[PDB]
Amino acid sequence: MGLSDGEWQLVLNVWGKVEADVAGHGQEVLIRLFTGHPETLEKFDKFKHLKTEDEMKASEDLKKHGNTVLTALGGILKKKGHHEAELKPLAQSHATKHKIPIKYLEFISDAIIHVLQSKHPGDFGADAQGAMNKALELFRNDIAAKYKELGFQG
Ligand code: HEM
Repeated sequence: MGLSDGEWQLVLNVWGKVEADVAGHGQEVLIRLFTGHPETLEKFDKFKHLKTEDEMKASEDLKKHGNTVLTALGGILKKKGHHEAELKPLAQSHATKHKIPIKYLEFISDAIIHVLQSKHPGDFGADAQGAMNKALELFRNDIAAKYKELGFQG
């Protein structure tokens, strides 16, 4: 499940593109998640009512939350397989009040690979897509281990 140094280099390289506009990337990721998987939308009190891509873009809160999501994920990814320190608070909040199924983690991960493909193809070739998919599977897997401790499944 671990990533090779090469795979980590592929991940960090593309994250460099996200670094320039974390909020804007986060916005596009959530929009991709919400449009492809509308049931995910139901887990956000604030966004449950945004029916359209224009409405989602018009939401300042959605963009700000997008920033929040990718800022955290950025933290995890730059730690490269020594990341459980930032995972605990993430697992804790996605498995208690919220209750976010692992499969929704998969979906946002797909949304992430999709946005990076579209926006940064020259920095996201096959191996890099492979490596990011791995980094993100590792992340879900680790969170899912913490979900059990937190007593979450359903
Ligand atoms: C890479 C995946 C994700 C990351 C890094 C992430 C990160 C975060 C962070 C940092 C917060 C705010 C503080 C906290 O609660 O820990 C948060 C809150 C939240 N997360 Fe996530 N999240 C991810 C995936 C998801 C998904 C897929 C969903 C639901 C479909 C979700 C649902 C929520 C909700 C509903 C909140 C509170 C929203 C609010 O009050 O605005 N998260 N998440």
